[PDB]
This record gives sequence, structure tokens and C-alpha cells, in this order.
Amino acid sequence: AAEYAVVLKTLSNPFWVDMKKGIEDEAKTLGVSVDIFASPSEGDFQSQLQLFEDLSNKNYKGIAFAPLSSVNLVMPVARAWKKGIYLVNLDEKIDMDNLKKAGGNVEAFVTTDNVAVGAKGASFIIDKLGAEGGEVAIIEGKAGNASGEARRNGATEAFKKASQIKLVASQPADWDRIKALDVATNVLQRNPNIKAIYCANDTMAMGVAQAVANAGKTGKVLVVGTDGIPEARKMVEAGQMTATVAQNPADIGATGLKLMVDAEKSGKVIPLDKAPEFKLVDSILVTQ
Ligand SMILES: [Zn+2]
Ligand SMILES: [Zn+2]
Ligand SMILES: [Zn+2]
Ligand SMILES: [Zn+2]
Repeated sequence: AAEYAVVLKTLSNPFWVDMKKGIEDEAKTLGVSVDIFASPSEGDFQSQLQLFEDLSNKNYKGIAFAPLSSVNLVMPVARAWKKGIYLVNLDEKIDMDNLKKAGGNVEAFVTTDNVAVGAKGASFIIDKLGAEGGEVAIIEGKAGNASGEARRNGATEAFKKASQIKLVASQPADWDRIKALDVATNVLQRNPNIKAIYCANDTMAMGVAQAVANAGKTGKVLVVGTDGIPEARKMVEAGQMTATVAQNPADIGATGLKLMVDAEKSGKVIPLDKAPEFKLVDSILVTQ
């Protein structure tokens, strides 16, 4: 019988391995079979494109995919739609303008709300500080980055609703660990009583952790990252970072599979002029 396929960005790290495991568990629950793939050449747009082309010419009734880029899978996804394959976009949004021009569509898009991610980091801080609140800072990504501005907005709006919080600094460190160490050093020098710092990514958070240690404030300042990369997860366990907000890869994969399977049951792929289904899967707070 026709099966399902999933194309992931890679299979070489715990995030994507956990997505694979989420998919496998949900397939058992739904009683469907799934084959999970990643491109042979890591990070290579063309390698992933060739993989997806080939998979579209097998016997899969649906394919879910996490594209390496908005740009790389437009044409074979359009062809797969024309063939009646049920398609679900995971994680990184395909270039939907170009996909429409190419004569295709997808059933659904499944990702995480970056506004909520920033709110979750700020909410951790708010809850931990309690009624007495205090001075806090945000270490931003590069200005104009969609994901980074969403995280900054969400954290800022969450802090604003908490009367007891004073946002004393919000400054970019451009996704860079060395810059984050420098910015955080400057921020802590100016406001030595800061009680917490939210950073828009873990690369920057690790730099901030060093800044806090250099000031003698490890265990006295809450340091919160975003992504849950392995090095930052170790810092959380060690007390060098306090928490990090991550996506829930297992839930992204399970949700994507269920949407694919539900669509397939309808007997016809989504019309070209219909907006795909849209799911923003809840993020998770990592504190151990
Ligand atoms: Zn198979
Ligand atoms: Zn506002
Ligand atoms: Zn400096
Ligand atoms: Zn843990």
C-alpha cells in the first residue's frame, strides 16, 4: 500500500532525531507507515532538492518536509501537488508566492510562534522574580530579522504587563556570542542590579552567561536563552544559564503527520486558491 514520507533538515542532531521519534510514535497511534529521510550532504540545498524529487516519484501518498530554505523545494513541491500528493510544510516556510506561481500548494504549515517564544522567556523571569520584580534586559538578534523581532516583541509585551518589571536595556548582539559577551558586559556595568536577561538565541545567551560570571553574578542573575542547543542545555544543567525556550520537535512532527493523514482521508488535495491549514505548536521551557 501507499505509505507516507518525511524529509527532515538533517538527522545528525537531537532536535531532528526527536522530531523523527515524534513522527514514529504518532504513526503507530494512527496506524500508518512512515519513512523518514534527510539529505546525504548536510545543509546542501541541492542535495535536499534531489532527495525530494526522487521521493515524489515513488509510492508515497503524502510527504511532509522541512526545507533547508524557503527557495529550494518550490518546483518539486508544485509537481507533487499536481500529482495529488498530500503535502505538509514543517518548520521553515516554503516560498508560497513562488509556489503559487509554479501551480502548487501545500495542505498545511506547522511551526512555532516566535512571539510566544519571547513571551515564554519573559514569563519565566516574571514568575521567578515575583511581586518585587526588578530590572531586566533583552539581548536582541540582528535588527529586522523576523524571528528575532518577534521574540523581542513578545518578551517586551510580557514584561510591560508586569508592573513590577523595569526594562532597563534592550540592545542587539547580532546573533553573535562574542558581541553578546561585550554588550552584556556593558549592560551589567551600567545597571549592576539587573536581575534577569532574556536573549533572543542561545549563541548569544552563552556569551551573556560569561558576562554574568565575569561580574561575579552567577546564581544571582537569571539568564534565559532560546533554541535549546546542546551547549546551552549543559549550561542550564550546570547553573551557568537558568533556562532556555525551545521548540517542541516531537510535537511539530506528530502534528504535521496528523494533518497529512487527515488531509489524505478527504480524497482530494487542497485547491490552489485555498489558504493552507496553519498550526503554531506550543514551545517548551527547558530548566533542566
Ligand atoms: Zn517504506
Ligand atoms: Zn505594546
Ligand atoms: Zn567592549
Ligand atoms: Zn534536561
